Order: sequence, then C-alpha cells, then structure tokens
Amino acid sequence: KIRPECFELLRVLGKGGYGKVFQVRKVTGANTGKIFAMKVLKKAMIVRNAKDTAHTKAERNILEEVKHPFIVDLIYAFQTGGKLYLILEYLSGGELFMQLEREGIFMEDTACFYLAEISMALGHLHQKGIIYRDLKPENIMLNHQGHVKLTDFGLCKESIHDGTVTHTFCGTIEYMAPEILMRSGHNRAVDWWSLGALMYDMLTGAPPFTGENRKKTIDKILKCKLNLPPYLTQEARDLLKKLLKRNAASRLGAGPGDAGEVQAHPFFRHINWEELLARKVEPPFKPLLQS
Ligand SMILES: CCc1cncnc1N1CCN(Cc2nc3cc(C(F)(F)F)ccc3[nH]2)CC1
Ligand SMILES: [Zn+2]
Repeated sequence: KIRPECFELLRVLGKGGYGKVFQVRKVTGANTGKIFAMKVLKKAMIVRNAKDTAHTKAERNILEEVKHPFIVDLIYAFQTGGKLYLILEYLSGGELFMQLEREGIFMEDTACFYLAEISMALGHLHQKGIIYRDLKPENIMLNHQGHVKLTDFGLCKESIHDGTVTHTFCGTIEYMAPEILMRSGHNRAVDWWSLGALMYDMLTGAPPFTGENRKKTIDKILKCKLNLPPYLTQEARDLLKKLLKRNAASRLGAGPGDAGEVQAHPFFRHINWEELLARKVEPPFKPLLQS
C-alpha cells in the first residue's frame, strides 16, 4: 500500500503547467532511505481534457510495459482525489543537454556512444509500437554512471502552450521531422530523423535547421536543404545525409530493419552492441566526477 505519506519531498526537479517533478526519499518499507523521482500531476486540469486524459494513461501503460537499460524505470504509481503520482528511478546524471552546453561540440566518438545507446532504446520502443518523436537533448537524461535514459513519455512539460489541440509546438521544434510539423501523418521514421538532428547538434553545436523566428524555422525544416560540415568524417556525413531526408520512407531505419539497419552503418563500426547494452562501455563523461 503505497501512499503520498510514504515519501519525503527533497527538492523540485521540474515544474510545468500540468504538475511537478520532485526528488523524493522513501521513508517506509524495505526501500527506506531510497531516493526516487516523483512526478505529481494535477488531476483537475487533466480530467477536463479528453486527450490529456488519454495521453496520461498512455504514459503509464508505456512505462509499465517497457523494460530496457536506456529507458527510465517506473517503480510505483498511485493516486489521490487531486493528484496522480508516478514514482520513477532517480537519475542523478542530469540532461544530455547539460553535457552539450558544457562541451560546445562533441568529438565524434563521444557522439557515437550516446547515439548508439539511444538507437537501442529506439529499437526497443519501436518493437513495442511506441514512437518517441522528439530527441532534443533536454529529453535525454544520464544515469549516475553516465549512460543514456530516455524519459519523455508523458504530458507536455511546458508552462505555456501553443494552440489547444496538440502539444507539438510548445517546446522547440528544431529536432522534429517535417511530417510531424505538417501533421500529415507519420510513423517510427520520425525518430530516425530526430536522431539525425540530435547528431547534427552534437557534432556542429546547433540543430540543422534554425531560423530567427518559428515560421522561418519551420520553412527551413520543410525545405530540408542540409548543410554538411566539411570537417566531419565521411562516416558521420554519410549517416547524417541518410537520416535527415524529407522523404520519410527513404531514411535509414525507416524500412523493416529499423534500428538494426541504423546500427549497421559504418559510423557505428567500433560498437560492440553486446557490451553497450550490458553497459560495460565506459561513458565519455562521468556525472559523479563533474565539478
Ligand atoms: C521523471 C524522470 C527523472 C528522473 N530523475 C531525475 N529527473 C527526472 N526528470 C526528467 C524530466 N524532467 C523534465 C520535466 N518533465 C516534467 C513534467 C511535468 C508535468 F508534471 F508533466 F507537467 C512537469 C515538469 C517537468 N520537467 C525533470 C527531471
Ligand atoms: Zn503544451
């Protein structure tokens, strides 16, 4: 019988229109002393909106059935009259965004590591019928060792929203596929575009299609006129060209091979997928050692 009173609030990890994420300590039971992350959703707001309700149930179901080392673990879920609670593993490594902002640009073997781990998470979600959509660096966390964790499966985390039918334009749209922005229907190919955009950001310091305003940023994304940096290896350039294509069906990973098709690319040739999945490959950055 898990109740709100079983946890002590330590601090706020995030705050949005739909609720808050806390670092908490369990103070009862066999996990006494153990640290978790706790998402607390405001029920009253969600219940009114039918698609907000659906999407909230969806996140629960998703994390309940997913189990993979590169995806965040859900431990408990419970409810009161006013609140919905998700108890997830606490990830002390911070957002991948922080590493990139620290470093400016990643070396290629640094990028390769993260992108490889992410590709295995995506392959797992794709086998389960799940589409991540947005691989902006703030949507990816690191655990205590420095390994990747995908975390963004729930409601829009933003404090103000764009429109009142979708939550597509509320955050940055710089890592999203053209077909998502056009709302013309899409599938898992959307994730491989986004991996390409993340990769481009890692290796050049900014996402591939940016404008001074949103309307121009959107136009740039739909146009999809890619600028490949000359200083990147031929392997990195070949992979970026195959991910960032306007024709979704023709992206690497779009076909039946999915992740295995991307994982076979020469850019990832030094990866042992057995060791990586087992988390035996040393990460490029150790959050524990970070001053
Ligand atoms: C929950 C997994 C996690 C594990 N360990 C440490 N940090 C974590 N999170 C990862 C997610 N992150 C971004 C974030 N998501 C949010 C969702 C909401 C919502 F309530 F949905 F409105 C509000 C603020 C939010 N901020 C905060 C820290
Ligand atoms: Zn929103």
